[PDB]
Amino acid sequence: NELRGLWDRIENRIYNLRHNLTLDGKEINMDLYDS
Amino acid sequence: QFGSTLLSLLERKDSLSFDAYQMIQSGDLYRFSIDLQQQDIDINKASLE
Repeated sequence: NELRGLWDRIENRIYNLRHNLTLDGKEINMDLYDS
Repeated sequence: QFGSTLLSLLERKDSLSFDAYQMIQSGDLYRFSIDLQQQDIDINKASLE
């Protein structure tokens, strides 16, 4: 079960790094408002 | 009788033309009232954020 949890963890972390600008949070875009 | 008829009708004419022009004075005030107040929806949304 550890192999299957491990390879899925690295796939999720690559997806996050491939977006970058989240850091799984929201670094770049925040507090903006309109109207 | 014709001169007092002309004079008394001309008071009735120039009185009602004042009552007309006095209405359109509201038109700018409604525009400014809406375009000031509408922002309180955007402030109530910004407060929810």
